[PDB]
Amino acid sequence: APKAVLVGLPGSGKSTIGRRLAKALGVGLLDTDVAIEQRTGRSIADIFATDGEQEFRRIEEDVVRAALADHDGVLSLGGGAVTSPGVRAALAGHTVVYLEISAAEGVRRTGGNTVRPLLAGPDRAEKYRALMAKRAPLYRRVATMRVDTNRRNPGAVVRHILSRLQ
Ligand SMILES: Nc1ncnc2c1ncn2[C@@H]1O[C@H](COP(=O)(O)OP(=O)(O)O)[C@@H](O)[C@H]1O
Ligand SMILES: O=C(O)C1=C[C@@H](O)[C@@H](O)[C@H](O)C1
Ligand SMILES: [Cl-]
Ligand SMILES: [Cl-]
Ligand SMILES: [Cl-]
Ligand SMILES: [Cl-]
Repeated sequence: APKAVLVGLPGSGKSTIGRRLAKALGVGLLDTDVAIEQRTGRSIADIFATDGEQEFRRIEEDVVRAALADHDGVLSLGGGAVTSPGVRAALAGHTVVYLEISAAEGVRRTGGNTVRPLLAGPDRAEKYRALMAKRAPLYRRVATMRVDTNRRNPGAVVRHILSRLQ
């Protein structure tokens, strides 16, 4: 089982906190977005473009179940993995860290970024708020620990998690 599984919205810091947390614990980071691109040979945007979200979600659930069984380090899930009921069921029993972020800050963290299909293009603040309203209940449901990241720098987030683990 991973030492920690990180969930939350795009820009909440999964990739960032995951890397820093894994370094701290001296384990590997498995980022499921990365794992998907290495598996398929394709970019996430290109899977979404040609195959669509539903196919991305099926591939993502396969990857996630396997990593939950086989990975003993830190595991960072894609931001929308919790929208899959099978991912949510696979997460039961696991140490799941919900990185919380306000929409205003989340928007600003993701602002330069053009590699997220569900956020790209215009009207980003609206789209982000809509994602947060849909998913917040789902993150809260799978989480065993919640960490507010709005006013915390990444090293402080890591230390907060470290102190609450194990
Ligand atoms: N606690 C934080 N304080 C400041 N910036 C952060 C924090 N967490 C993440 N970031 C920044 O936000 C951006 C998105 O982080 P990322 O780790 O890729 O989020 P996710 O994987 O949840 O999409 C990155 O530039 C990262 O440096
Ligand atoms: O919010 C989402 O559904 C996504 C977030 C990213 O982590 C990637 O998994 C992908 O762009 C989908
Ligand atoms: Cl399984
Ligand atoms: Cl590991
Ligand atoms: Cl299950
Ligand atoms: Cl984007």
